[PDB]
Amino acid sequence: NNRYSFIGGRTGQWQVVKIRNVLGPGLQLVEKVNILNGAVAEIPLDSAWRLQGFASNIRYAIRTELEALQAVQPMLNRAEAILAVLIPIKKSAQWWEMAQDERRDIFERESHHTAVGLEYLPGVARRLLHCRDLGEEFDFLTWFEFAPEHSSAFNELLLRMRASKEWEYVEREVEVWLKRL
Amino acid sequence: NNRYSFIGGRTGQWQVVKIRNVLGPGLQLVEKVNILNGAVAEIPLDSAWRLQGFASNIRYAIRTELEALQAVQPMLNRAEAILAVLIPIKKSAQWWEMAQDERRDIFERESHHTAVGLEYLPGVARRLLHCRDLGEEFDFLTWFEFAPEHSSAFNELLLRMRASKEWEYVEREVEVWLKRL
Ligand code: HEM
Ligand code: HEM
Ligand SMILES: [Cl-]
Ligand SMILES: [Cl-]
Repeated sequence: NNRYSFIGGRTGQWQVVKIRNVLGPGLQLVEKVNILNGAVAEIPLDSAWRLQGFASNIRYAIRTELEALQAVQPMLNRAEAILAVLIPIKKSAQWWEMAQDERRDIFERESHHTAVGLEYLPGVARRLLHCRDLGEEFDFLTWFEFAPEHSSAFNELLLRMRASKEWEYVEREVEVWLKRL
Repeated sequence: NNRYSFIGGRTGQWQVVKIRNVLGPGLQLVEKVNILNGAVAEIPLDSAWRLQGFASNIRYAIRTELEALQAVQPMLNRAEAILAVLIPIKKSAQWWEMAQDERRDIFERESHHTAVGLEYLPGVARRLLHCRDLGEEFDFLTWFEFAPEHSSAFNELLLRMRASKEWEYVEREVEVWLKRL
């Protein structure tokens, strides 16, 4: 199954440490996030919100970037990676109507997304889910996990991404910080 | 709603003229195709199959290409566009694991998909839907409609595309030919 669901409420494998409502309407604070590998139609009881998305193909990265990533990126579920952060993102209509060279140019040529992210590996593990195509309120679910040593660096990465040209198209962002139970 | 459904069976706005099972397991012949702008979970009565897909953002076209397309491409549902073809396509795992530069290059640099397709406009109208990300048996549903004067041309276009480098990655294909009721 390529589909993943995230349920904020009273049960799950993860404890909510905090939520930061960076841009746009926020998400309700909950005790726990429950993560599931499947679609969930039936909104669980005592649950405040459901996010979902799917794992998909590469949209921007070129072969050499892929090779560079594969050489250093960590797997998910390292025993040390007890902190995680879920970050939903929505981009503007003006971004989606742009052609594929335009978007590519803003993503790497101008914003150096891949080159910047590479500096935070192997400390940081990541997964990217897509959800615009499902009718969701957000366009993406981003997932990051790392050992506590790396929390500082991760915060530094967030402030850099948000200073890029790419982030000018971002109209909605929440940080859900988590601790593995 | 970005989601479109196509049910083969005994009702619909389109009459099946023929089905050609070009490559891989085919689709059951039926009398009609019903086309709905939403999901359909409830497998309709006396229906052989259901295909679905969503409209999405541009994946390969650059700005200059988009501009050429917009100069000439016809709208859907022109009075004279009484013939239609629905063509589901699946591409190989080996296609999907390639990077974004690699697929772009096979699609345009080697195959000239857009340049070739542009020679058949404005006779031919088209819609493109994606469905690998939904877990369908096909990766894409393609939709073409035109007046009968353009049938022979459309047939020439199919044979050109299928000789392309792109089409070496196609592992499943069906043409469903239709007539508007
Ligand atoms: C930690 C190191 C990071 C690396 C190595 C990295 C790498 C990448 C790469 C290579 C892609 C492109 C995937 C593709 O071609 O389909 C991507 C996409 C994305 N990344 Fe990152 N990333 C990192 C961190 C982050 C962070 C912190 C955020 C947001 C807070 C983020 C948000 C995104 C988004 C939203 C996309 C999808 C872009 C789109 O389709 O418009 N990434 N990331
Ligand atoms: C009639 C003129 C045609 C034009 C102008 C045309 C144009 C295009 C364009 C510009 C794209 C890229 C969309 C994007 O960047 O997201 C595309 C994708 C596609 N076209 Fe065509 N097309 C034509 C005919 C056909 C035909 C006859 C077929 C199949 C029999 C076909 C199959 C496809 C498929 C499968 C894709 C998606 C490729 C992918 O995302 O991997 N096209 N078409
Ligand atoms: Cl990823
Ligand atoms: Cl289209």
